[PDB]
Amino acid sequence: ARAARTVLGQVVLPGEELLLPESRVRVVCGPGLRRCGDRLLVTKCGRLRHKEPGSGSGGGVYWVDSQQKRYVPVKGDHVIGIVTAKSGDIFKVDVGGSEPASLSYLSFEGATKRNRPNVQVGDLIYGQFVVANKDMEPEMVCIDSCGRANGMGVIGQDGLLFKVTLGLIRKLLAPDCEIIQEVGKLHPLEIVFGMNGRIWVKAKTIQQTLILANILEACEHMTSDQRKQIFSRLAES
Amino acid sequence: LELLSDQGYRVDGRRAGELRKIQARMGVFAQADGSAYIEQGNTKALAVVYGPHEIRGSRARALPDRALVNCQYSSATFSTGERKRRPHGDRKSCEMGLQLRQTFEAAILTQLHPRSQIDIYVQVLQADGGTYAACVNAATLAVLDAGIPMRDFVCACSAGFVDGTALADLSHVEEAAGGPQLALALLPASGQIALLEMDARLHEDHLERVLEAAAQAARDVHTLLDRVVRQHVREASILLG
Amino acid sequence: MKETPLSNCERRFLLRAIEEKKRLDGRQTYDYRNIRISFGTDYGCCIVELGKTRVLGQVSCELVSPKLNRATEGILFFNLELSQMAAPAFEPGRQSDLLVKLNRLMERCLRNSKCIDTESLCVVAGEKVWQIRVDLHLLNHDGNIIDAASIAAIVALCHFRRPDVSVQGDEVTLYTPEERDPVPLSIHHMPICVSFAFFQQGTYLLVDPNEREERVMDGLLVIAMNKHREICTIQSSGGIMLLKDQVLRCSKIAGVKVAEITELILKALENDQKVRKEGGKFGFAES
Amino acid sequence: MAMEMRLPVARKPLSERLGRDTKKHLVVPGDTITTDTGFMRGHGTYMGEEKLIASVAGSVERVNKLICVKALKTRYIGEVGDIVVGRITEVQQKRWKVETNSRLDSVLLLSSMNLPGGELRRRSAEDELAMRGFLQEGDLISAEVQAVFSDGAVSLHTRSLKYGKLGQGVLVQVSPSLVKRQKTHFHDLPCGASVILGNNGFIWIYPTPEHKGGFIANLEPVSLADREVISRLRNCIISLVTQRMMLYDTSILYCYEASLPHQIKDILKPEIMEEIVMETRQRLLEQEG
Amino acid sequence: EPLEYYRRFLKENCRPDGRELGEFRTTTVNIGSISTADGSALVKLGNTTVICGVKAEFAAPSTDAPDKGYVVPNVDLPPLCSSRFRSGPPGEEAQVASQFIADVIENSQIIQKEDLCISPGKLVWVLYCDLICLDYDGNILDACTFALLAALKNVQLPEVTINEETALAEVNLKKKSYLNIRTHPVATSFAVFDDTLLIVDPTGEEEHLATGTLTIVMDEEGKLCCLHKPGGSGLTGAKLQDCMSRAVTRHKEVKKLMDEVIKSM
Amino acid sequence: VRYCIPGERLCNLEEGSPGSGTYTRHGYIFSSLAGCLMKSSENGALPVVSVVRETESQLLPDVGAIVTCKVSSINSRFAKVHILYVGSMPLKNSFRGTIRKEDVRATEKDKVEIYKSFRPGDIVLAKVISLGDAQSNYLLTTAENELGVVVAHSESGIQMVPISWCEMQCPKTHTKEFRKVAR
Amino acid sequence: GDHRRIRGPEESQPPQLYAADEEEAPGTRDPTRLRPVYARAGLLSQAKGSAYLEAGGTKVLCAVSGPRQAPAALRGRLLCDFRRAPFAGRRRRAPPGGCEERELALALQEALEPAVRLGRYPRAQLEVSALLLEDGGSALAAALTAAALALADAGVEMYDLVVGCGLSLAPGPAPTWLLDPTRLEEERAAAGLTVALMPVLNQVAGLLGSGEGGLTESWAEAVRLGLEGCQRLYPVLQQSLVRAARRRGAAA
Amino acid sequence: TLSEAEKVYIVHGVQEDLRVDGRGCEDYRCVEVETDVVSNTSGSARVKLGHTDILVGVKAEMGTPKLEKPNEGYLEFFVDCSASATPEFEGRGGDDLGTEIANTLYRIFNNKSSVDLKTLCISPREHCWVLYVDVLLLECGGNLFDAISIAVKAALFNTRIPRVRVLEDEEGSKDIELSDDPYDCIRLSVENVPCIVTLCKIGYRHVVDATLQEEACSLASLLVSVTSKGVVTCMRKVGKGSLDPESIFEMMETGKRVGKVLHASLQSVVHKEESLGPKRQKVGFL
Repeated sequence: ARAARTVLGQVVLPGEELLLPESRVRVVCGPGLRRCGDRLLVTKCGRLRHKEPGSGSGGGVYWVDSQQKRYVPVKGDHVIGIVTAKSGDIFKVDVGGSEPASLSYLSFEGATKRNRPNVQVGDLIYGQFVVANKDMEPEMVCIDSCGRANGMGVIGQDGLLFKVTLGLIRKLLAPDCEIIQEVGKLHPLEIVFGMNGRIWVKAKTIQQTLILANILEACEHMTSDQRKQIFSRLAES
Repeated sequence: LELLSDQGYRVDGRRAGELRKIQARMGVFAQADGSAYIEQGNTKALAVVYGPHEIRGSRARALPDRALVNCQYSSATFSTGERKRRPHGDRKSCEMGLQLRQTFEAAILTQLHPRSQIDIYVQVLQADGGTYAACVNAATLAVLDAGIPMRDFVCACSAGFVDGTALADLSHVEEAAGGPQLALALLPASGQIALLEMDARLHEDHLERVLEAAAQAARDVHTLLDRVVRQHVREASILLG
Repeated sequence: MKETPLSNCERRFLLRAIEEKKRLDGRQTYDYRNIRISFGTDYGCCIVELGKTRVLGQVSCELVSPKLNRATEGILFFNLELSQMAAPAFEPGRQSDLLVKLNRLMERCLRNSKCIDTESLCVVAGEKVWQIRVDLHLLNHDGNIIDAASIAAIVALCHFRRPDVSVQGDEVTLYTPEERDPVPLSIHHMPICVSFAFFQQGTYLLVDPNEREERVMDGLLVIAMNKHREICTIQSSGGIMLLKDQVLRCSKIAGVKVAEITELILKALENDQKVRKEGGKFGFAES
Repeated sequence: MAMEMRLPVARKPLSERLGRDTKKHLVVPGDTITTDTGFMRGHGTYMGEEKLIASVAGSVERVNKLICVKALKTRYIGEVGDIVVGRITEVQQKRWKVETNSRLDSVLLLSSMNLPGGELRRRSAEDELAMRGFLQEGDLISAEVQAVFSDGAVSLHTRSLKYGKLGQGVLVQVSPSLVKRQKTHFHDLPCGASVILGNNGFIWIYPTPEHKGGFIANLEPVSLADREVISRLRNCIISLVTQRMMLYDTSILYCYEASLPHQIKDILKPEIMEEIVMETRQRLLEQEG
Repeated sequence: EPLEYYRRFLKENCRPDGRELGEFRTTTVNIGSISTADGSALVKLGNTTVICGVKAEFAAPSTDAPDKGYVVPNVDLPPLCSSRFRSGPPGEEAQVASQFIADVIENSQIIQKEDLCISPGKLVWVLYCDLICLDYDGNILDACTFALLAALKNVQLPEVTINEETALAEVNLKKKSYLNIRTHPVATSFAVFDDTLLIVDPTGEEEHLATGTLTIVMDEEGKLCCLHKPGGSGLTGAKLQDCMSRAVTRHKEVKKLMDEVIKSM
Repeated sequence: VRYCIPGERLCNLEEGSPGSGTYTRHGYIFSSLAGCLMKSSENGALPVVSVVRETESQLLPDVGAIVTCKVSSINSRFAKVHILYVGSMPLKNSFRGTIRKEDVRATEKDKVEIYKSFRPGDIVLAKVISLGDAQSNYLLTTAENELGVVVAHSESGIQMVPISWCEMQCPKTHTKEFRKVAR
Repeated sequence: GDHRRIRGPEESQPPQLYAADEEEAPGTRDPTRLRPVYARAGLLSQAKGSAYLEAGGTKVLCAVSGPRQAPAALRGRLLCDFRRAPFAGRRRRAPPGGCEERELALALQEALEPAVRLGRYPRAQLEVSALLLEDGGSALAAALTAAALALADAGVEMYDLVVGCGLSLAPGPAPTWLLDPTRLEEERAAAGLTVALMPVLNQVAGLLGSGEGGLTESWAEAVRLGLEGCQRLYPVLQQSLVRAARRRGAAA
Repeated sequence: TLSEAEKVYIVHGVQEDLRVDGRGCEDYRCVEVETDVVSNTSGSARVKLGHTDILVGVKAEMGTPKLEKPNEGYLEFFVDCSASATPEFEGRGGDDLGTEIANTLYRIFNNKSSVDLKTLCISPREHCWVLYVDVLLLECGGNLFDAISIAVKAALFNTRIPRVRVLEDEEGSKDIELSDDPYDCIRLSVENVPCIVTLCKIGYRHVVDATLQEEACSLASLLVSVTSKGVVTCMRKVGKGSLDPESIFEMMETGKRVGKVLHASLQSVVHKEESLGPKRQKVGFL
C-alpha cells in the first residue's frame, strides 16, 4: 500500500496493494496485477517490473515476471499446438490450457473447399489466438490478418519438441540473450519458440538436437563449467 | 507324498516330460458367435467369444484404427475345495484379464475389425493346476470357432523345477509345494512367446531348462489342439456338401 | 483431466534415436538414472527418487488374530497408491488396471519369494501375531515405478523396527520405544525388480524408461533378482513377441544391476545408522 | 399335458453315416499356403517373411491366381446386391441404425426408405419427424445392400415396393454360412406360406397374401392352417441347421414333406431331427445325382 | 436475482420469512415415539427435521482401554431429504456431520465410556446412535446434536450379570437404568455474508448464497466444545463474542424445552 | 368445487369428454391425479372435463412472447439461457433456451459477435420462436433495439449502466464493456 | 472396514439372544380386523411429493424426487429405494443391507409400474424413496401405500391407487388366516403373504408370499381376504389426499 | 426385444393354443438333466432346458451354526450370472439378477420342512454342516427359475455329506474323526424340495416355460413353488404389468398339476441314473 516506484525491482507477494502517483496519466495493469478501486492488487509472487513508452503521455506499464508452467489462452500470442481431433469443418488442437482450441479448415494460407490443407491428427502447429477469453473456448488461426502466413502453419517433422518454463521463453526471446546467440556459432539449427513453454528444434543430425534441447531446458541456471563443457561437446559433434 | 520318485515318476503316474490328456470340444453354446470347452486333466475351462460387434454406450472408446478386445475372467466358487466368494472384481481375476488381453491383442490380428468389440469370456469350473493355460487354449478354440482371424494357435502351458529336473504342466500338488512355476503362451509357427509369467525363487542357470521344457510342452499341446480342430473342420465341411 | 497427447514428431524422433542407440538425457541403454535414497525420522519411512520419479514408503505394525490355515506365521499387507500428484490421469478409481498389475507384481515378488521371515514375527501361536503392512505412495511419475516401488519397500522393510515384546505362557507384554529399544525385522535376501522396455516388436531394448519411452513402447519385461542370482519373478506385458536369448541377456543384465542397487541400499542404511549414532534424524545415499 | 426328462446321450462324431472323404484342402492358422511367384491374397490369410500364412479355419480356394479362404462360421460381410433382413436398433436424427449379423451397425439413410405409395417429391423436416412414427425401434426391414463403406459398415436401401417393412410373421436367426449364394431369396411356397432367406442368417417366414410395401399393418389373425405350416417350417429350418447342411427352397420343402407324419412338435427331438435330415439329404443327393 | 433480492430484506433488519436476524424458528421435539429402539428422538425446526435412533449392543473392547463402551454415530442424508443427494453411498456432508457429532461426543464428555463397561476386558456396551435427516431446509448440525442429546437422555438400559458356572452373562430386560449425562452441549449456527453480517439459523438458500458459515457448541458451565469454522470471509473476536452470547441464550432455551419434555412424560 | 382422486370415475362419454389429467375405460372416464376437476362448456353444450393440480397449474410461452433469461454458456455459434420470468410471472420450472448468432440484431449483419453482445452471468429478455421437439429447446431472438441485456455485472462485481447501443459502463470506475444493450 | 463411516467395533451382537425367557404370545383376536391407520400426504417440504403412514408400530415415509432427465423406448422409469432405518427391529443392521432391502424394492417397483402411467413421462426417471422408521408388522404393504400416496401427491399421473395388505398364518391346530398382524404374530408365524391391488378396476399389481406350509385353497382364501382388507382401507387414503389438496388450496 | 406385429402373431397363437414350436400352453420341452458333472464338489448337477444351460455345485462345509437355531445347519446360495449368458452382464450388471434369484431360493427354503436340517447337526452350538449351493448361468433362454430349481433338487439328491464324529476334550482341544468309507456317506431326503413353476400370462391365457420371445409379449408372471405332495411353499409375482384376481387361481391349479408331473419325471430319471452306475461315463460338455 505504498511506493509503487520503490518496489519496481523487489519481490512482491499476493495481497499487497500498491498505488501510483497522479490531472493524471493513463496506465495499464499488467498480467500479474489487478485493480482494486484506484490501487493495484498483486495476485502472483514476482520481481515487479515497470516500463514506459518512448513518449511522455503514455504514462507507464507494470507487471510481475512470474515463473510457472501452466499456460492460459491469451490473445495475440504465438503458440504451438497438437491437433487432437477433427470435427467436420474444424479440427481441435491442444495448447496446454483448460480446454482445446479450435481452428478452421480455411484459415491456413490459401485454402478453400476444393483446396483443403494437409493436417493429420498428431500434427503440430504454430498459430496465434484471435479470441482468447475466460468465458469462451479459444479459437486460433495460422494466418496473419492481411491474408498471408508469415511463418505460421504446420511446423514440419524431423525435430524434437520439448517443454520448458514460460519465464525461460520470455527471457530467451529477448534481444540480449547470450546462449541463443553463442549457439549460432557452433552448429546450425532452426527452432520454434512457443509462448506455452513448448519448444521445437531441428538440426542436421540427432546428437546435436539432443545436446541443444538439454542446453535449453537447463540454460536457466547453467554453470560456466557445464556451459563450456557442452560447448566443447557440440564442437566435437 | 512326493513329487519326483527316485525312479522318475510323479504322483499322478507320469514322467516329467509329458502331460495329461486334454479332452476338448468346439461348439458348446450356439446362442453365441464362438464357444469351446477343454479339460486339461481335472481342470475344466470354458470360453466364449462374442464376435466383432458394435460398441454401445460409446463413451468415446471405439478405437478407429483397430478393434477393442475385452476379455473377462472368472473362477467359480466351487472350483477349489475351499469355497471362496467374489470371483469377479478381485485383484487376481483382473490381472488374468490383463494377461489374456495383451495376449489376444497380439494374436487376434485386430487391424481388420476397427471400431468393434471382441468380447472374450472365460469361466473356470474346476481347478487342479494349470489354470491360466487351460483358459488361453479354450479361448483360442473359441476364437477359431468364431472365424475370427488370428496369426497362429496361441498355445500355453506351465513348467516347474524339482530335484534338478524340469516338470511340464504342473498340477495343484507341486503348485502348492511352492516350487518355481513358469507359465507361458507362445505362437508355435514362429517360436515367439506371447506371455511369460513366473513365480518363485530359483537360480538363473536353471532358467533355460524349464523354459525350453515349457516350450516343448506347448508344442505338444499344439499337436493335440490342432488334431481336434482339424477333425472339427473336416466334419463340418463334410456335413455342408 | 487427461494426459496431453503425443505428437508424431516426438514419436518418430524417439524411434530414430533408439535406432541410433541414443537416449535423451545422455545415458546409454544399460544404465539407470541417479537414484537417491533418503530417510525420514520415523523408523520405516523412505523416499526413493530415481531421476524425477519419487516414491514414498511407510511400514507399520499391528497385532491381530491370525488366519487358521497358518496359526504360526504372521501376515503381511502390501499396498501401492497412485497419488493424483503423480500425474493428472491418476484420478481415484479410474486407472485400475495399472494399480492391479503393480500390486499383484509387488505382492508376488516380495511375499512369495519369502524375502522376510513370517515365522520370526510370531507371538502367540493361534491367538495373536504380528501384522506388517507397507504403504507405497507415488508422488511424481516420470517413468519407472516397479523399480522405485520395490527399492522403497525394501529400504523400508530393512529400515524398520518393531516394539519389543515379552511373553510368558499367555501373558504378553508390549512396551514402548522409549522403555526398550525396538527390534528390527528378519530378512533373508533383498529382491528388487528391473524393468526392460522393448521397441519395434523386440529389436531394441532399453532400461529404466522415461514416460515418453513408456508411451512409444510396445512391451515391458520385469525381472526380479537378488545379489545371489535367484529369479524371484519375471513378467511380460504389452502384448509383445520376444524370444529366449532376449530373456537370457536381460537376466544377465539384471544380475549386475541388482548387485549395484543392493550395495547402494546397504551403504544408505549404514550411513543412517551412523548419523543417528551421532545426532541427526536423516540418511542419504546417491547413485 | 406331457412333460419328459431324459439324460444326455453322447454324440456320434466323424459323420461316418456319409462316408465322403472330401477332395478339399483344409487349413488352420500358421499353415503355409503354397509360396510361389506373386500369388495374390484374399480374405482369410496374410503374409510373413515371404510366406503366405493362413489366418482362419476352413478350406483354401485358388481362383486363377488369387488365394482366399472360405471359413465355416463368420459374420455377414457386406456385398453390393445381396438382399438382407434387419432388426432396427436406433433412430438417429438423420437415419436409422439397423442390426444385421455384421461386424458393425448397418445404416439405412432417411433418403433410402421408400415413401407411402409413390408420393416422391423430396425429403423435408416433416419426413425427418415421421422418421420415427413409421419405422419403430425394434421393427424389421427386408432390404438389399446399396454399398459398403471403407469403415466396414453397410448402407442399404429399398429398390422397390416388394421391399421395406415386414408384417407379423415369424423369424429365425441362423449362421450366414448356411444359405447358398443364389438368386430369388424371396420364395412363396405351395405349402401355404412364403419365406425370405437373407444373405445373412436372418430368415423370415410370413403367410402369403392374395392381392399382390409395409406402409400399413394388417394385424389380423392368421388361420390355424397357416400358422401350423409356419411353425413346422420354423422347426424344420432349426433341424436343418442343427445338422449343418445348406438351406434353400428344396431343402425346406423336403424337410417339410418329411415332417408330416411326425407331428408339429416332436420333430426337434434329436432322433427325429436326424432321421428327417438324413431322408432329405439322401433324396436331394440321389435325385440331383 | 436472488442475492440482490435478499440484501434488500437484510438492510431492512429482517428476512423474507419474518425472522429478526438473531432469532430461530419453531423448535419442537418428540421423545419415545419409537419402541423397536432403545432411545428415540424427533427434532424439527419449522421445516427442518431430524430423527435419532440409538440402539444398544454388546462388544469386546480394545486392548488400550478395556473399560470403554463405544458410542458410534452415523448421519444419513437420504435423497428424500433434498434432491441434492442421490441414492448410493454417503457423500461428503453426511461424513463431515458424522465426524462433527463424534468430535462433540468425545470432547463435551457428555457420557463416560467407563459407565458402559460390564466385565472389563470381556464385554462393554456399544451405543449405535443413527441420525437421519428428513428435510434439509438448513442448519442440520444443530438439529442433529439436539436430537442426539434428547434420545441419549431417553435411553434407559437393562441390567446384566455374570455367572461363573456358565461363564456367560444374562440380561434383565424387566429392570432397567437411565443413562447419566453430565454436559448438555447445544449447537448454534451462523452464516457470515460479505464482511460483517451474521445471521442465525440460516435456512437453505441463505447458506447457498453465503460467503461463510460457522457453528459453535456451548456447554452449560460457560464452556465450548467445538468452533466449526469452515472457510469464510473472515472474522474478528468482536464478531465472535456476540455469537457466543447468543449461543448461551440458545443453550438456555433448548435446555428448558428438553426439561419440560422429559418432565411431561 | 370438489377434489378428485386417481381412480374415481367422473362421467360417461355421453356427459363429457377428457381434456387433460384423465383417461377412459369402458363407457366411463376416470381421473388420473389428485386435484380439482372442472368441466368447461363450449357453445356446443358438450362438456370437456379436466383435472388440475393448481400448485403449478400451467404456463406456455408462445411465439410472440417477451421472456427474460440468464446467459449461462456461450459460443461463437450460440448462447444458451435459462427461463426465469415469462412476462412477469416467474416459473420455478426453469425452461432452457438458446440464442443464435445471426438472430441477435434487427440489422441481421453477420458482423455480430457474441462475446461483444452477451456474457455468461447476465440477464436478458428476448422473443421465443421455436418451441423445440426433443429437448424443448426454446430459440429466442433479439432482433429489436429494445431487447437484449438490461442488467450486467462488471469485470468482477459491479453493476453497469446501458450508455449506448453496444456500450456499457460501471459507475464507480470507468471501463467500456460491449454488449447488445437494450433500448 | 468401511472408510465412509465412523470406526466402530468389528462385530456386535444384541442382548436379547442372551436373554432367558419365553416371550409373551398374543393369543386371540378378531381375525378380520384392521389396525388404526394414520395416513397423511404432504408432510415433507423439500420434496415434490411425500407421504407418511402409521399403522400400529409401523411408521413409514415416502418421498418422490420428480422427473429428472435420464413409444416403448421413450417410456418413463421409476427407481425405488426401500430402506429400513437401522433403529427398527429387534436387531441392528448396517445401513447398506443387500439381502431383503433390494427384494422389497423390486416388489415396490413391480407393484407401482402398473398403476403409474409412464407414456406421459418419457425420457424421465422418478426417484421413489421409502423409509421404514419402525417395523411393527406388515411393512411392504405400508410402503406400497405410502409410495402411492407420495406419487398421487406429487401429481404424477395414474390409473388408480395402490393398496396393500399383509397376512399371516396361525400355527395352531386349526390354522386361520390372520389379517394385518404384528411383528410378534409375524415372527411366531408359519406362512406370510402380501397382496397389493388397484381397487377401482379390481386388479392385483404385485403380490408375494412364503410358507412353512400351506395349500392351494388356503392361499386362495388368504388372497381374497387381503383383497377385502385393501378395499376396506382405501377410503382413509382417499380422505388423506383430499385433505392435503384442501390445505394446498388454503396456502394459496 | 422384438416388434409389435410379431407380438400379435404370438398372442393370437396362444389364444389359438399353438406356438412357434407347435406346442400348447401346458407343455414344457425336453430338459436334459445330468448329475455328478463336477468332481471336487459334494454334489453337482446340470440342466439344459431348450437353450438355457445351468450348472450347480453343492459343497458341504463345516461351520458354526446360527445362534437362533443351533440344533441344525443351514443352506447358503450364491449365483454367478456369468456374462457368457448375454454380454449385457458384467462384474456389476449381473448382481441384480443374481440377488433376485438368490433371494427367491432362500424364500423357497425358509420352510423348515423341505430339507431336514436337524440331520445336519454334529454338536449343537459348537459345529454343524453348511450347504453352500453355487448356481452358475451359461445361457438365458427363458424358464430360468424352473431350471435353476430342478438343478438345486438334482444336486441335493446327488449330495453326499460325510459322517464326522466331533469329540470334545478338556483344555480346549477338539478332534474330528472321519469315516474312511466314501461309500458310507449320508444322503439328505428331497421328498419335499420343491420345483419352481413360472406361469406367464399372454392375452387371456396363461403359459408355462415362457420362452423369451413370449416373455416380451407378456405382462405378468406368477412364480409358484410346489412340492411333490401338492402344497405351495412360495407364491411370487413378477412383471411390469397388472394381474386379475381370478386368473391367479387358475395359475395356481396349473402350477400344482405341472409340479406333480415334473417331480414324478425327475424322480424316475434320477433313480434310473443312480441305478446305472459309472457305466454312464458322465458325458458332459463333450
